[PDB]
Amino acid sequence: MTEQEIFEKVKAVIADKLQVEPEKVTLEARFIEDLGADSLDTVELIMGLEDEFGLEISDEEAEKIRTVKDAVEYIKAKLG
Repeated sequence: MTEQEIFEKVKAVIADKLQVEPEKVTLEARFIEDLGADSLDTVELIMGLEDEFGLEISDEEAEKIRTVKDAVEYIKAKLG
């Protein structure tokens, strides 16, 4: 997958799980400060990424993904 295609899929997952318009899910957006994610949203977002990409993100790694960019970069690195 290209980084662009990963971004598009990540954006879709975030829009769904955090209930925000796709337009607000920019590359630098912070899940908490910019998208208002609460505790339930945080776990739903991680699981959403795991379901969409078929990967496993450890609780440790998850705690480190703060922005859309962090998610995209993490996924692109894992997938190849």
